[PDB]
Amino acid sequence: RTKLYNAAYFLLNNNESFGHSFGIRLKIVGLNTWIVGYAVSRYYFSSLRVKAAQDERF
Amino acid sequence: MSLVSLFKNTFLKSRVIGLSFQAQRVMAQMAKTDFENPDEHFLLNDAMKYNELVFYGRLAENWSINPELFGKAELAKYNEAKQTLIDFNQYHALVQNLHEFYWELKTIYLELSRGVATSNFHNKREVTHSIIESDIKNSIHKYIQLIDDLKDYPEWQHKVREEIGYYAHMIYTSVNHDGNFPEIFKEFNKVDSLYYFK
Amino acid sequence: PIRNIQFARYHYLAAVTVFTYFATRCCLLDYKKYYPLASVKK
Amino acid sequence: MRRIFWNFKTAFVGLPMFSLAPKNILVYPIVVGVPLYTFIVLQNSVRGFAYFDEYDSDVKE
Amino acid sequence: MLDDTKYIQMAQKFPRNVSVQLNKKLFVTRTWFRNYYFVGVFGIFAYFIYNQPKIFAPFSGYPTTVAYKAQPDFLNDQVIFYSQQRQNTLKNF
Amino acid sequence: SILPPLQYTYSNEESLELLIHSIKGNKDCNSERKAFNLCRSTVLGKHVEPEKCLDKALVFVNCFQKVRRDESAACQSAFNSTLECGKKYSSCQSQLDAYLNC
Amino acid sequence: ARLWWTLDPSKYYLKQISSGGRNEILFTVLGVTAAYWYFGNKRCEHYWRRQIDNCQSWSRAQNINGNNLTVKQYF
Amino acid sequence: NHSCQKVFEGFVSALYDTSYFFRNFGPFKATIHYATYANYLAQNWAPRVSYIETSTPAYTLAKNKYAVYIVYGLIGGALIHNYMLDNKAAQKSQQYYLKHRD
Amino acid sequence: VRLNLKSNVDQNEYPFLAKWDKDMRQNYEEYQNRIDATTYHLQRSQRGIAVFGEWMYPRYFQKDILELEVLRRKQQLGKIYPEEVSSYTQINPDIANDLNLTFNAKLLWPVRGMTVGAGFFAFAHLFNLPYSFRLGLFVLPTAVELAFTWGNKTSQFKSIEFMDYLLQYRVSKALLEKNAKHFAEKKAAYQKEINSSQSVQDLYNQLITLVSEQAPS
Amino acid sequence: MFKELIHIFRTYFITFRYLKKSNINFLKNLSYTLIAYYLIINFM
Repeated sequence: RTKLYNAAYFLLNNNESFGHSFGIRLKIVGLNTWIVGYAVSRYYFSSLRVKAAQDERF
Repeated sequence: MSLVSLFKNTFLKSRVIGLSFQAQRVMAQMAKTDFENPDEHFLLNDAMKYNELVFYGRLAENWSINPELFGKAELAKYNEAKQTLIDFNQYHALVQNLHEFYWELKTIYLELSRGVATSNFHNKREVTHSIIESDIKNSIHKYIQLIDDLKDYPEWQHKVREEIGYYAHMIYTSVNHDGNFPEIFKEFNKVDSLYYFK
Repeated sequence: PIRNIQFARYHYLAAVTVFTYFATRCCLLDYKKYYPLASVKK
Repeated sequence: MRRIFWNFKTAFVGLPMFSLAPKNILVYPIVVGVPLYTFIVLQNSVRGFAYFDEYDSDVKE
Repeated sequence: MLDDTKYIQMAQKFPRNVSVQLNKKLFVTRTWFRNYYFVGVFGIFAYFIYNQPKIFAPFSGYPTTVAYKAQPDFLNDQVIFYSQQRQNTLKNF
Repeated sequence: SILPPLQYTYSNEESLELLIHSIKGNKDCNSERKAFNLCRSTVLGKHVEPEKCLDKALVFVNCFQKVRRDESAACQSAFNSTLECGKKYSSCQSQLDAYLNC
Repeated sequence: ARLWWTLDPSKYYLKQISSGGRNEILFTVLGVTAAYWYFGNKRCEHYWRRQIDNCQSWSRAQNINGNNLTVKQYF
Repeated sequence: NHSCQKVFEGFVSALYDTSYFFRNFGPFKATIHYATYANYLAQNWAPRVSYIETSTPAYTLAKNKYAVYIVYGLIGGALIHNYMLDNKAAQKSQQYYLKHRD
Repeated sequence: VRLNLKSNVDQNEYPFLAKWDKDMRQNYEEYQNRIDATTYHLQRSQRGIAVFGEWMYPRYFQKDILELEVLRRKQQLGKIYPEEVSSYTQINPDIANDLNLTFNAKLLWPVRGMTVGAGFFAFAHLFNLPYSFRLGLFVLPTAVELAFTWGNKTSQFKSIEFMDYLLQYRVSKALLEKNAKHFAEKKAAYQKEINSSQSVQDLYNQLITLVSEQAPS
Repeated sequence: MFKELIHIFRTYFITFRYLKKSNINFLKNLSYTLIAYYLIINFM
């Protein structure tokens, strides 16, 4: 009992203007994500517990 | 001696007068802005004595002043400023109620659209649940009653029909007219349907 | 007429740079990855 | 149920998107990340990357 | 300027006794949806900002430490440990 | 308030002389230093049995004392020149190397 | 749009008071005065520290129960 | 849903009532209003160094044309005085300890 | 540096010392490698220029100094026995938790976070909500638990203190074993003639203070 | 960058539209306060 529509993109053909706009937006998002991911990886890799012995347990 | 009282009276009077002078434009902008997030364009474009004016109105309606130092005209102006602050606070409360109704309508519309999005692979239900239909019916009845209550103000009624009714039209277009759909859309599909060309 | 527009732009850019430096530690890296791939002195 | 419809290999969402995402997303991290990383790494090695083998590390029983 | 006659008329003349009953379920759903968007992203950012200074600088959160020196008690087969309170400092750089 | 506090206070001249003597010792008595480090590397010689490494420690200490002595006239002159250059510093690599070759 | 990164200050945040410019001279004076008290204590503490061991700085430790802290040989 | 939809609706009503009570309770409401006003004052009237110079220069106060320069000079003087005080304190501590090392 | 794996301990007269030596020789190589990596990183940072080094060092190199100190402490003490940790609980409880969150001795899953997430799933199946929302809620408590667990740097200081206490206790215990045969003769007579469980070190402090207090002088 | 990120969230994430602009303005203020606090703490 609901109205179903099309994706308007899975049926549309790729366009040069759409491709350019998507490339620009993706480049900006990729820059931001690269910076954020570098910071996150620096945080995660440095927040690891030290190496243990062969069979040390607490 | 009465330095504290003098300073309090002077500051309160100055703030009340400043907020009352700059209140008509603020109220007009509040009417201009849509109901959803009615404080829009203030925190973004220009907060021209909106938050300061609300705080000052609340203080004035919740505090007292000493008219002994103020003259007759000063006391009249302070009382007028307090009355203007009270009227602005009432308008703000009415706008908050309208914003709450519009936000409920928008939440209902977003719930309807959420199960129809192409990215909604978590749950895709063709027929709406009875809870959603009953909530929509109650909201339609409330919208009809509120619009009827706005008969005394044609401009306010038109603004309400334009703002709140847009979400109603969006929800109606998102639901097929089968089964109990006419039972749900009996209230809306009398005059307000044709306003959105439906 | 924004007073000290150059000062405002410089402050914003410097704030962005300082936030990036402090939050990511880009200037203070760890060379322990290349430590095994190094020639020891002495 | 969800009878999806999509002209595969001819759409904005598909093989063109897969081919276009890597070349454009990896722009700043590839035009600015590598040079900055190389400069920062080589800044420490003003004389060389050799590590002073402190704590002996050359003495064996 | 502008012609704000309609807005001015609406602002000047407003119904002071107009209200609508609130949908508690819808209001609570909206509040929970706002919180969930607030909770995840906002707390993640707040922890990342707050825990970065505390993790990149452990000497700041630990002002004092204890140092123990043990001596034997062979007859009673015990260890007597003397203690001293020192300041947590960057030892050996 | 994060840097370690100083325990034994030495003047600037004393520190420069000690640094020069330590460079000379590391360039001369490196074998003694390695022997001392190896003898003081195991748990026993480190904490349990300190009397074992006593001979190697004494050898290293005697070597350090002889190095810091700079009894030779050339060594003394080179040390004085290097100390003068270091005090002028409040560069000098050539003077340090000349002192080392002595 | 497609390019929104600008170095100009925010038009909403570039406001000015009715008594003149933004309250900055007083704020800067308060910040500087607070810094003197703040970055006068760390300077005093860092530069006036001495490390001394005299065989009396050690004190017999006690457990959280207050009794003398002693560990059995075989635990 | 089911008979548990009554439980869901009751929980929603209880949450709404709790939110309304916490919001509309006189003391906490006055405190929240004051806090909102203070936050508006802090954020909207932040001590930015750049601001709108809308008035003509003949009416512009010299305090605004010198505010940036005054703030920069104060910051630079504070930094220089802090560095000089740190250096002087280090030297004085070294001298006092050398005197007391005797 | 390259200590041989074979220890020359008797292993028939001082078993505790022999085991300590074996543990120290076992973990010496990996600890030395990690310490060398940390030292090389520190040297490279010191070789840095301006904001990239030699200006914020070692002030900004705080996580590396503590890591190096912890690595050195772990190199000094071969293996930490679980029995000795509980003794350190007499001074500081949760020492085992701090060591586990610091020494990576085992796997640390968000147990309480998993329980909280499953708790939200119970409400998710009572007040019918999307399974994606239920999974998000289950991850959120688990994510909070993981965030609150990892990054505990003060726990590293607590573990350093525990390791120092354990090293001191082991050093004292090893000394007891060496002189056990020599002190065996005195121990029996001392126990026979002195009914006292407290250490003689504090007992001597009592006698000295009593003599300084009430004596004919 | 904050306004652009908010627009991106409101464009792609439909669930991000459930939060009103008043919360977003509180979110932006909270983000600014956190950024200032982090900048101070890194230097303090």
